[PDB]
Amino acid sequence: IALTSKNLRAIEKVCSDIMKGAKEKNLNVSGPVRLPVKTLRITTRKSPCGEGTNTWDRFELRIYKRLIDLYSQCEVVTQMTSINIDPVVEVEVIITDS
Amino acid sequence: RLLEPVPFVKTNNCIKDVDADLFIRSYATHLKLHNKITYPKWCTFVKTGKGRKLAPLNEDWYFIRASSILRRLYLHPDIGVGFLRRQFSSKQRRGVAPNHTSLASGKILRSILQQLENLGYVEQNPKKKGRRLTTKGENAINNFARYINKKVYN
Amino acid sequence: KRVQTFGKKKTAVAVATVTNGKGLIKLNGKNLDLVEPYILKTKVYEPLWLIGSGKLKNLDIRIRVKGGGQTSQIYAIRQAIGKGIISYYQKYVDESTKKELKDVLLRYDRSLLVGDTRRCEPKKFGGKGARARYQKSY
Amino acid sequence: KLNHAVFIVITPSAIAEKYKVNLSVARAVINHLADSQKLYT
Amino acid sequence: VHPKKYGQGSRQCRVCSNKHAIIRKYNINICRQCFRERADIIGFKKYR
Amino acid sequence: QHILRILNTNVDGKEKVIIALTAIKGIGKRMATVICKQANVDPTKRAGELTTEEIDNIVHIMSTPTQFKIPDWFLNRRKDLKEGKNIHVIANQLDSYLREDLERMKKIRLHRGLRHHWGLRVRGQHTK
Amino acid sequence: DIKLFKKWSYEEINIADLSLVDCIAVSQKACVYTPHTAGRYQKKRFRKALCPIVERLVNSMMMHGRNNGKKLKAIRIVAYAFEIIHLMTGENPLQVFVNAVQKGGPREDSTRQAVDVSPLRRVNQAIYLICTGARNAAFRNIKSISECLAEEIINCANESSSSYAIKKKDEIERVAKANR
RNA sequence: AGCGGCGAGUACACUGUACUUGCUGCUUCUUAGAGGAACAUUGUGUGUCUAACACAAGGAAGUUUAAGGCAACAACAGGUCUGUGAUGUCCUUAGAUGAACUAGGCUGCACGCGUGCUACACUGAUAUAUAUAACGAGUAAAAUAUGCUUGCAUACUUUUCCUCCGCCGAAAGGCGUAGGUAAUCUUUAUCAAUAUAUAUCGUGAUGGGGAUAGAUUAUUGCAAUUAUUAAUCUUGAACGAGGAAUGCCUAGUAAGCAUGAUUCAUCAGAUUGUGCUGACUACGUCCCUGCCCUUUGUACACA
Repeated sequence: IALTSKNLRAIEKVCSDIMKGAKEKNLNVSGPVRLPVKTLRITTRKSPCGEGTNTWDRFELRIYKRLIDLYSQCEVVTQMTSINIDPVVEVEVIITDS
Repeated sequence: RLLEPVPFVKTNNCIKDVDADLFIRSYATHLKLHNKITYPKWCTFVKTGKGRKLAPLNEDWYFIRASSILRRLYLHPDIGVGFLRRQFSSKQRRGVAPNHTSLASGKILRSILQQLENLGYVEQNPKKKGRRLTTKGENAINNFARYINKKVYN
Repeated sequence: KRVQTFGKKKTAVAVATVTNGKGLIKLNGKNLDLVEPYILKTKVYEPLWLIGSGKLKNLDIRIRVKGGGQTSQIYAIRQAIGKGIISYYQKYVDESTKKELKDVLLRYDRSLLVGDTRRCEPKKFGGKGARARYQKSY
Repeated sequence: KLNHAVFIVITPSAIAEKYKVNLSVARAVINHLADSQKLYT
Repeated sequence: VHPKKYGQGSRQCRVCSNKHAIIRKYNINICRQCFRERADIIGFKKYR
Repeated sequence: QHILRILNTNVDGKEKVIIALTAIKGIGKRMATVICKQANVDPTKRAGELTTEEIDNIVHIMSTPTQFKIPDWFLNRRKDLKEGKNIHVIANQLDSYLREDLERMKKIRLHRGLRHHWGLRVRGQHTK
Repeated sequence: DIKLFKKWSYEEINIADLSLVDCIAVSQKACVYTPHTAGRYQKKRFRKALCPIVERLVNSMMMHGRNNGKKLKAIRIVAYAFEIIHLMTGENPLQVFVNAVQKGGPREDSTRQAVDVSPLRRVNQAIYLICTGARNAAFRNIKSISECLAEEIINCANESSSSYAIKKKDEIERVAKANR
C-alpha cells in the first residue's frame, strides 16, 4: 500500500488514519517508509517580448510518496481507504503474508 | 621510501592490502617473464583512445593495461566494456571548440578480456553478468599478493 | 562489544563500527594506508598519537568510506573514528580515561569531534560567475 | 638556445648547474654514478 | 502535403497553436508565454 | 656524432632519436611513429648515434608501405577516387602529389574550389 | 613532531623585524607537509595574515595566462625549489626564503608625498615582486622556473643586484628621492 | 536503504579479515514527516546609559548563520498588437495578405563592436592509475507474411527513452538481448576535469600551439550540395604575457576546470543549474561615476 501526492498535509492525515485503523484491526503491519523528497524544477524566461534585462525564474514541485504493508482483506482495506481518502491522493495495494 | 610505519594490525589476506600501483608493475613483470599472453601484434598501430592522439610510446602498454584490468576485476568484480571505457576515459581536444571527456577504444579492452578469458583468469556467467575471477585465479592472486607483500616487507 | 558511529562533514560521509578485537582497522576492502595521500594519512593518524596505539591494540574498528572528495573523506573518517572511540570509551572499556580523552581531543582542536557545515551555495543569475555576470557593453 | 650535452650532491638541478648539462642527461649521469621527483636519500 | 513525425513540424503549442518556444520538458507541450501564466494553476509555483 | 643532414632537416642531433624521424616529416607524429616501429629503432638512445643502415632501412620502409602491415585506413588520402589507391609520399613527393591534388580541383571548379580560389574558407571563416 | 614535506620542522626562525614573524604567522597551527591547505582568510582581517608565508607563495605563483589556478603544481614547484635550494646552499630553504622575504619588501612608497608601508602589505608586495621576477624569468630565460624562482629567492636573501624585486624596490625609492 | 546475527565457505592468523549464499534481533547510520535548537545568549567594554556597536566563550549556527523570492507610490508616450480566437481603427482576399508544395536566406564579407571558444608552455606538452561528488534525465510507429506485380492493399508482436551486457568494427558506429514509466536498470559500493606518483621531454615559434586543406568513413534526417554531425591520415598562422580605450568581481565564493538540463530527428562555441581545486588583497572611502537627504540660486518646467 503506497500513496503519492504533492502536498504533505494530505499524506500526513491519510497515513495517520491508516495506522490508526491498523492499530484498531490489530493486524500484521510493516513499518512506515519515509522516502527522500523528489523535486521537479524548471526555469523559464520572463518578459514575453525580446526587450529588457534577461530575467529568468525557477519553479519547484516536491512530490511526496510513502509505502506501508498490511495483512488484511483486499476488499476491506480498499473500502476503509476509499471511505476516508481525498481523490487527490493516489494509492496502490500490495498484500503480505508473513 | 614508499613504505610507512603501520600503526595498526594488518591482515594481508588478499591483494587489496598490497599497494595497487606496484602490484600491477610486479604482475606486468611476471607476465613478460612467463609470456602468458601475446602482445598482440594486431594492435601495435592503434591509439588507446580517440582523445589520446598520441602513441603510448612504451612498448609494454598492453601488459600495463592487462595488469590494470586484473586490478579492476579484483577491486570490483562486476565490470563491463562500458564501465571499463568510462574508467579509462580521458580528455579530447576539438581544436577551437572546448575540450570534452571521451571514452577509450573498445576493441583493445575486448581483446584484453578475451585473452584473459582464454588464460582462464576471468570467466563469464549469466548471474553476476560482469566479468568475475575464478576460484583458482582467486587463490593464485592471493598467493601472488602474499608473495609480493613478503618480497617488499622482508 | 560492538557500537556503530558516523562522521558527516563536507560532501563525504564516513561510518565506523568499533568492536572487540586485536587492532584490525579496515577502510572498505583497503586499509588506512592505501588511500594515496600520505599528507592526509597523518591527519587521520593524529588521534592515534593523541590517544594511544596500545589501547587500539585491543579494539577492532571497521570503517566504510563512500562518496565525496578525498579531503572530505579523510575529514569524515576522522570524525567517525573520533566519535566511535568516544562512544566505546563511554560504554565498554573505561570512562576515567575518557575524561582526559575529551580534554586532549578538544585541546588539539574542535575539528576532530564535529565537522563543518561549509558547503556550496546555489549559483546565482546574471552570468557564468556565482557573484559575477557577463561583461557589460555600452 | 640549447647547447648542453652529456659529455663533460647528486640531485638533478645541482648536477645540471655543476656540469652545464641538460636535466635528462644529468639524471642519466646521476643513475650511472649511484649504480617523478622523489625525496633525497 | 509533406507531413512527418519528425522535427519542429510534428508538434506545437496546445493553446497559441505556434511552433515557437515550445517546451517538451516532462511532455507539457506548451509555449513559454502561456506557461508563465498557467504555472500557478498547473502547480508550478516560483519558490527560489 | 651529431649534425647529420638529409633531404629534410635532422638537426635534432642533441634531441631524441625518435624525434630525429618524427620531425623530418609527418608532423602529425603518427605516420612517423608507424615508420619508426617498422624500423624497430629503440627510443632510449638519442639521435647522435644514428646509422646510415637505419636511414636506408627508412628509405626502404616508406617506399609504398601498402605491402607492409600498415592498415588501409591509416594511410593518407587512401581512396583519392581514381582507378587505384593513393598513399602518403613523404616530403617532396608529398608536396608534388598535393600539387596534383589541387590542380585536379580547378577543373572540378565547383562551389568549394571557386570559394577557396577567391579566398574564402571551405566551411566559412565568418569574418562577419 | 611536524615536519614540512616530512623534511623541515623549522624549529629555528630568524627574528626578522618582529613584525614579519606575525605577518607570516607560521607555527604549529600553520604547519603542514604540502601547500594548498584549507585555511580560511575571508571571515576576518587577521586570518589573512594567519595564512602561512609558504602558502601565500604557492597561491601567488600561479598567475601566468593558461597556468592560472594550478596550485597542485604550485605545490610541486615549491617542493622542487626547496629540494634544489637546500643543497645549492646549505641553509634551510624555508629560512633563507624567510630572509629573502624580509629584505625584499619596500618600506616607504611615494604614491601621492610618501607613505610608510604597513608590515602586511610590505610582505604582500615582497611576494608580489618575487612572483613577477619569477614570471619574467620563466620568460625567455632558457632555464626552468624551478631554478628561476630558486635563484630569485637566494638573490633576494643575499641582496644581489640581479634580483627583479630589489630592482623594483630601487625604482620605488628612486621615485621617492625624486619627489623628496 | 543501512546495521548486524548465522548457513557454507574461498586463502591468511591463532587459544577475525577481502570475496561470495539466503532469512530475519534493529533503524543513529542511505533518508525525511514534524519539532526543537540561535534570542546580542552569557559576562569584560564603547553609547545621551535609551536606540547603537566590540571582545571572549559554549555552540554546526553571533556580518539577520548565510544564498535564494515576493518590490510600495508615481512615471517612460520604454518593448511587445509577429504569443494568443487579448484587442479597437485602417487595409486585403482567387493573380489571397488563408493553407500546402519545389528550390532558395538570415551560415556570404573591406571592415566594427560585444557576447563567447582554443594558445603563447615547463607553475608545462606526454603515457600509466588509484581517491572521486551532486542537481540531474530517462519508454499514431517498425518489421513479417499473403495477394497482385523491389512497389501497392490487408492480418499479425511491439520498434518508436535511457540503456547494461556479449559480440563486429581503430574509431565513428552496427547487431541481439537483461532492466527500468524509474532511491530498483544506465548508476550510483559510484559517471567528468583540475589531480595523483612514476616515467619521454626539460622553454630550442620547440615536440608547445592549433587558424589551415584534401581524402574519407558511419550515424541523424526522404533530402547534409553550403564539406549538418562524426573517428582516421596528410595540413602548421598568430601567440614571447600584450595599443588608444574598456568590462566583471569580497567566501566553499574570484579564477581555472569540467559537467547536468533547455531548445533537439541531428547540431553548444548560447542560456540555466551542479560540483572539484578552494587564491594575491577590506571590517573601510567619496577621488571619478551614479544615486539619496538638507540648504541655496535660477530667466529651466517636454524641466
